[PDB]
Amino acid sequence: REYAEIVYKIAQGFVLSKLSSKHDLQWSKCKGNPKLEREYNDKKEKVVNEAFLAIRSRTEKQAFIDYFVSTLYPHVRQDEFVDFAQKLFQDTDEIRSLTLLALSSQYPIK
Amino acid sequence: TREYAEIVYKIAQGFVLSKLSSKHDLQWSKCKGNPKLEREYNDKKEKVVNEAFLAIRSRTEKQAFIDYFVSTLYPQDEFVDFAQKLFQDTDEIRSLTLLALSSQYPIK
Amino acid sequence: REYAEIVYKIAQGFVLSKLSSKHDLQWSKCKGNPKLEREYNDKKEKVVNEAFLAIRSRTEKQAFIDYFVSTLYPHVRQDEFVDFAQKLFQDTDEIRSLTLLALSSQY
Amino acid sequence: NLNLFATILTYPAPASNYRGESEENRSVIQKILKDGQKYAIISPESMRNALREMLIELGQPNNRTRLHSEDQLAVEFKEYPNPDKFADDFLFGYMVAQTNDAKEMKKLNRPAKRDSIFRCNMAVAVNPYKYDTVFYQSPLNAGDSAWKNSTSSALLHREVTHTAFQYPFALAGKDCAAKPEWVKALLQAIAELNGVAGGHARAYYEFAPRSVVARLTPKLVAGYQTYGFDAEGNWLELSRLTATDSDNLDLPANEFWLGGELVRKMDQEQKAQLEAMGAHLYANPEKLFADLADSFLGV
Amino acid sequence: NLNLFATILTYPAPASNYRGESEENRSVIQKILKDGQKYAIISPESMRNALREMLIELGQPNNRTRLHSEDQLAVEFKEYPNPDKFADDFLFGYMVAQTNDAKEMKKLNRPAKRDSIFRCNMAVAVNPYKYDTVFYQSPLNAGDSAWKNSTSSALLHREVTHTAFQYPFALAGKDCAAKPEWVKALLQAIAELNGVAGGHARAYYEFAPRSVVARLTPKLVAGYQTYGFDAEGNWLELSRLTATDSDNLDLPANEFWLGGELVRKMDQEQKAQLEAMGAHLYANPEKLFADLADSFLGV
Amino acid sequence: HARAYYEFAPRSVVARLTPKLVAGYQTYGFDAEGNWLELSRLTATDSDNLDLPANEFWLGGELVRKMDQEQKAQLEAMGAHLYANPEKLFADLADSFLGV
RNA sequence: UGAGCACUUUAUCACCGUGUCCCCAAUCUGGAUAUUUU
Repeated sequence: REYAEIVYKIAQGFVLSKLSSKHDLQWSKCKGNPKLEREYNDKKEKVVNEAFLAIRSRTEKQAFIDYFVSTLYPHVRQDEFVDFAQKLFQDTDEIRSLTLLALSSQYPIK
Repeated sequence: TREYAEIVYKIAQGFVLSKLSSKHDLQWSKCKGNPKLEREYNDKKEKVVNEAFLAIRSRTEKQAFIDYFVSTLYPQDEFVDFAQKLFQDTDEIRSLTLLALSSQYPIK
Repeated sequence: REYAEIVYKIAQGFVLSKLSSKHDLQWSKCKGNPKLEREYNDKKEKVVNEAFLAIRSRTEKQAFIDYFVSTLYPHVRQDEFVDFAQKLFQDTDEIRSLTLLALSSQY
Repeated sequence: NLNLFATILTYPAPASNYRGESEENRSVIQKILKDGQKYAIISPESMRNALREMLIELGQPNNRTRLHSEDQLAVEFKEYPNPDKFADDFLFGYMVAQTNDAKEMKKLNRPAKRDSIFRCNMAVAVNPYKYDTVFYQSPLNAGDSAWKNSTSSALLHREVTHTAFQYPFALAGKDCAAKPEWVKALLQAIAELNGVAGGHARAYYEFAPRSVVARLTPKLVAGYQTYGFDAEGNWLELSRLTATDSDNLDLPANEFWLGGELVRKMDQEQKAQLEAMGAHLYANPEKLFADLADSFLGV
Repeated sequence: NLNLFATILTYPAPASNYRGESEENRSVIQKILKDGQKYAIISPESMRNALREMLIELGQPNNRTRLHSEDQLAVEFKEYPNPDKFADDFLFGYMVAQTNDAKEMKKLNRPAKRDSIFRCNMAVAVNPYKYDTVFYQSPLNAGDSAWKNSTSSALLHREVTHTAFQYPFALAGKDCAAKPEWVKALLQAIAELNGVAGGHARAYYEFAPRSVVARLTPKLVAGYQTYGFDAEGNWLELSRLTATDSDNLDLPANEFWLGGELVRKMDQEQKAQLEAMGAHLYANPEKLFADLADSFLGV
Repeated sequence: HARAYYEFAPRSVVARLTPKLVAGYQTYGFDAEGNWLELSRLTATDSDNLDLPANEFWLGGELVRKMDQEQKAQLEAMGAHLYANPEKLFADLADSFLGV
């Protein structure tokens, strides 16, 4: 619920941050364009593809990747849910299931 | 009806169509062009559907969790509640997905 | 367990001490104009992010580097040092999962 | 009379056993689950064949020898199962249900009844994961030879699992005619227990026992929790604390026999402490079986 | 009769083996895990091909030669597998399951039974990390030549791991017709064991053995913990302490043969101390194989 | 039969009424392995706290003896709604019945 | 709480068995320029 949308929120923030690193943060140059929109989604889809590929490769390292590698490169955000930032130490599997679900939804390719 | 029925059916047909157009790089327009290209396209779809059919049965019960093959077949606001609905009582979702796969199975 | 919040709480005091050290007049001038905060926010961002690379470099000396840095800033360290055997006999649990991901990647 | 029964486990190793006989594209090994988790494999009757073969190599009569000439396996027999002229596969004259009748019961006075005098159960692993492959492949010859195997090429994979697993068994028998030599040979042969699950030239596994424990050899059947010790951790040491406690104050102890692993790496002071009767502590498991057979058999 | 079985390990080095045959963008090497950690790789059947090739270069008959002309690999054959006229790939006349029948069993009296007389298992690494890349790349020719490979450019990476890994095996055979020369050649060839996992022009690895240890050559099968020694540390020295102890007081010892690494850098006084029978201490591993083959074979 | 014997032990026996003929709950029309006792008469009495006297018609259900007992008691009445065991329950029924 | 209104669907017991298969490893490819003050 609230954690699920939190996973959703960080998914958008990480994607746009990667876009900011590679190109402009704001998205208005690609409006009604047959080429600018093409490249904007192309760089979008390749960034999430490689990030998702790295995450799903560490299948059996469920717990450790959730401590170390799956949480440094994605810039995470925390406001008050320190108490709920505890199941990451004992669940370590469903949180991954949520993350892959969120990244899969953020695949706007037809 | 924005319910589980069409949602799983849409993702099932979209999943199989996407990766066959990725691995084999084929479109239905080329399939209908000549009978020759159609049959191996049907044969290629035959291998694609059955490997998932057998393997999805391989992992059963709660050990399937909500993590599936190629990361749950890589499926906005409706996603939040729908994910929670499938969060608990997951037994029926997997069972009804086999119906979609059988539906996608080519006839004859 | 309880040390997770202890590491959590001491980190905000650590970064607040960080902000109070490099920057002057602290948050009292925030009400002046939102402009100066942007340089304060970007500077506070550009100091933590460079520390990210150093803190996650190598387990053995990332200990040695962070003891001396940690002993400097906070003032309630006397409470924590005398308790739980100085972070459970020096290096345990890879420094609390790398200082709880540098305080959850700085909030 | 004395009744004995024991439990063993083998050393950890990778393993895989042909168990499907169902499909060719993929191989399945998992058999039965526990408490919502699938961590048990292996059949309780293959080791019977392994024991039969090993008894064959030890010089006892070849009463029933497996032959491989037809497409489907068939096993020959001697003139008739007889538990007196020969070992009868440890006196295993079994049921012969046929309409011909004319059995030896009316000629040799043989009721065709069994002498089981053996008890065994299926083994259980201690590791749950069975979702890994190796992805080997098979070629097409196409070498213009007189024989073509499949006239195709396939990319088929196999599943393996690295696990150690335990094994209980019971005997609860008694000495009779020609028994002491045969039971002694059985106890000698159970020590090695090689060649399990038929031939395997690609995966090689052994049933050499470590941390063998036998319970209540002189007393009647009172044992409990045969599947106790697991997770590479000793568990019968607290069983001695709670069942037939070492001191004879609130719960008098009993004659136990312990294996090698549980004493090889364990507290030195405990050996001296566990000396109410001294129990039976041995370094190699094979050493204690001879003495146990001598004591239980009485000779 | 005598039965022997041994374990080896190779020197540490970087390595990588084509093992996926699944995807092109990335390569995966990891196969099987242990106790919640992924530190094992390599297949238990490629070394069979390596042994076959090496036996080919040693002058024994070329019964089954791999040919590479078609897109999918196919292997030719001689007139028919015969374990008498020739070595039959160490007498490996194997199953021929076909509807044609008309096998040599009715003509040459060949039951098609394939002698095995060999045992081997998959190797296991000792280092767990498999999350590093090298990030090479492939170009596009575009040189107006008659052949274009991919008509594209890609940035694809590969994974390598620096590790040393152990290897067990067993023979448990017996001398027969034409065997002593063939088993001697096999023992000679196992010393080198080069060209593993096919061709590799970018990563070069060797299976030269160090710290080889063979167990219980004259006695029946009693060995245990084949995967024992690891972590660049000796472990069979305490095994001699606990299994067949050197002194013949509480546990009589046994004839063992030890490799070179375990004695090259080890206490000088221990050599003199380990002299209840002297065991078998050698500097280079290849030296001891000839003597071991002479002793076990009997000639 | 002796083997596989079934015995009728009391388990949440609840019903009462003033000197008037039976009505209301009809002793039937109830769900299984649930709170038919509870749902039925708690809903009726909440609807009929003033229509029927809950003081004489004591509590219902053995499960409510474990949770929310205080809330139900305070919202309904302070009557002789004791419910611990059927034996002492019938004991106090007999005690109150000797006088009537 | 009224007249046709009874008394029980009652008591016992084994499926014997035995027994699993061999065969196999591919390929190629790298990059360019650039600092100053308290």
